[PDB]
Amino acid sequence: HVFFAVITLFPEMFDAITAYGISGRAAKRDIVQVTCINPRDFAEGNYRRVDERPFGGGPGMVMMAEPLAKAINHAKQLASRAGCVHVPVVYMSPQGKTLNEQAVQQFVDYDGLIVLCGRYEGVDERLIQHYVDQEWSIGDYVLSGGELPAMVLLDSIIRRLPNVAIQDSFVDGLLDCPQYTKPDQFEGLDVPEILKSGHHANIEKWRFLQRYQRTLERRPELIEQVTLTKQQKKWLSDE
Amino acid sequence: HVFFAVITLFPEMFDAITAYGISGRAAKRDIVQVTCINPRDFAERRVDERPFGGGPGMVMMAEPLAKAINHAKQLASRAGCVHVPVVYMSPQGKTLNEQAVQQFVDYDGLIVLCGRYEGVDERLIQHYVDQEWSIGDYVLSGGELPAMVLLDSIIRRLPNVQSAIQDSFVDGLLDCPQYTKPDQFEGLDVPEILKSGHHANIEKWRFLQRYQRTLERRPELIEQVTLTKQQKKWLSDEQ
Ligand SMILES: Nc1ncnc2c1ncn2[C@@H]1O[C@H](CSCC[C@H](N)C(=O)O)[C@@H](O)[C@H]1O
Ligand SMILES: Nc1ncnc2c1ncn2[C@@H]1O[C@H](CSCC[C@H](N)C(=O)O)[C@@H](O)[C@H]1O
Repeated sequence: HVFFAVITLFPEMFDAITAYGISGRAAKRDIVQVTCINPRDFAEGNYRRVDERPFGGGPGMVMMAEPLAKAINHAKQLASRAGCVHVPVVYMSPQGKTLNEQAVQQFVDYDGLIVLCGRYEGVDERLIQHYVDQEWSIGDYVLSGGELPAMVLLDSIIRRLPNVAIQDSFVDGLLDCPQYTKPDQFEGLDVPEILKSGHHANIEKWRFLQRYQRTLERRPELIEQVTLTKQQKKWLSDE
Repeated sequence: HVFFAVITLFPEMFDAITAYGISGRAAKRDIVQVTCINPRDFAERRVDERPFGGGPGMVMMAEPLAKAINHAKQLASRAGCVHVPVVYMSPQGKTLNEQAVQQFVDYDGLIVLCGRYEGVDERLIQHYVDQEWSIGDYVLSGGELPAMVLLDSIIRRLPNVQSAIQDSFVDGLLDCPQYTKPDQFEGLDVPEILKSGHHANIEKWRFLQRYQRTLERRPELIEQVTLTKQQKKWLSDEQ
C-alpha cells in the first residue's frame, strides 16, 4: 500500500489524479494512498499565513519554514503509523535532478514519498536544507506551483506499480513505435500491411525497426547509449 | 483573451488549473479561457480500440478525435483566434523548455490534444496535429497533466497575470536561495548580506549564488550563458 503525502496549499488539485484514470482506480482500490496536508493547518494567526516577504528585498513572497516543518513532521508521523519503514521528503523544484525513466524505476521500490509543493517565489532555503532529502525537476521550465510537478511524479510512479507498460518509451532506451487502430483506412492513409494480421514474429520485427528509426530521427543521442539484443543487431544489418 | 481548448476524456481534471492559484485567478478574471472537449461526444460510445498487430492496451480512435479537433477549431475561430496550432502532448515530441514557452505566448490560442492508454492513432496525428511536445523523458498515463503543465507555464507569463524576471532559466541560470522570517531557524541564520545589505552588494550576492548553484547542479547550462560586464567583473573579483 504505497503511501503518498503531499504538502500543498491546494489539496483539491490532487483530485486530478486520485479521482480519474488509472491513478484514480489505484487510489480507489487502495493500491496507493494519497493524503494531502495543508501548511495553513500549521500556521499562526487568524489568517494562517504561510508566506512572508523575502530578506534582501525583491518581489513576491517566500513560504515560511516553520509551518512547513510542522507539516512535514505530521506527514512523517502519518507514514510511520501507516507501517512505512522510511519515506523520503521530495521537494519539487526546477533546481532538482531531472526526472526520467531511470529515476521513476527507482521510485517504484520506495515505501512512499512525502512531496513538498511550493508556491509564491519558493520556500525558505533553511527548510529545504533541514527537511528535504531529494529535489526533483520535471523539466527546464517554470510553473506557478509545485502541485502539477508532484502530480507528474506521482502519476509516473503509480502506473508502474504492480496490479495497476512493457512497451513504454524510454523503458529500453528507445521511443515507442507508431500505433494504429480501426478503421482500416483513414482519410486515404492505410495501415502498413505487415501489422494487419501477419504472424506474431514478423510484427515484432517491424516494431523494433520502427522504434529504432523513430528514435534515430528524433533523439539520435539516445542511439549512442542504447544496447541491442542479438536479434535486434541482426535486423539492423539487414537494412 | 488567449483561448485554450483541450481534447480530453477527463475534462474535470482541468479544474486543477482553472480553479486554484494564479492560473485560476486568470480564468476567473477572464484573462484566459479554457474549454474542454470530450471525444466521447463525437463517437459512433467507444473512443479506444485494440492495436493492429496485437499487443496490450488500447489505442485512441482517429475518427472521434478528428471530429473533436475540428469542433475545437470552429470553437477557436468563433472566439476570433487567427493562429491556433493543434498541439499533441507526447514523449516523442520536442522537449518543452522556457525558450519554447516564450514562443507559445505569441499564439492567439491553443488546441491541445490529450491522449490516453497506449496513445493516439498515428494517422490522426499526421492529418490534424501541427506540433508534438514532451514535458520530459518519462511516460505518464495520459496527456492531461502534460497539457496542464503547458497551459500553466504559458498562463504565468501572460500580461496582467512583477515577479517573473527572477525565474530559473530566464537568464539561463538557476534561481538563488530565498529567505524569510524568522531571523534564525533551527540554528541557521539568514545571510547577513540579505539582512542588512544594500542594492549593490545584495545584487552581487544574488548573482554569485545563481552562478555557483548552476555550476554545482547544472554545469552544462554555464556553457550557454552570456554575462554582462558587471557580472564578469563580479566573478573575477572572487576567482
Ligand atoms: N519545472 C519544475 N519542476 C518542479 N517544481 C517546479 C517546477 N517549476 C516550478 N516548480 C515549483 O513551483 C513552486 C513555485 S515557482 C518558484 C520558482 C523559483 N523561483 C525558481 O525559479 O527556482 C516552487 O516550489 C518550484 O520549485
Ligand atoms: N512526457 C510526456 N509528455 C507529453 N505527453 C505525455 C508524456 N507522457 C505521456 N504523455 C501522453 O500520455 C498519453 C498516454 S501514455 C502513451 C505512451 C506511449 N506508449 C509512448 O510510450 O510513447 C499519450 O497521449 C502520451 O502522449
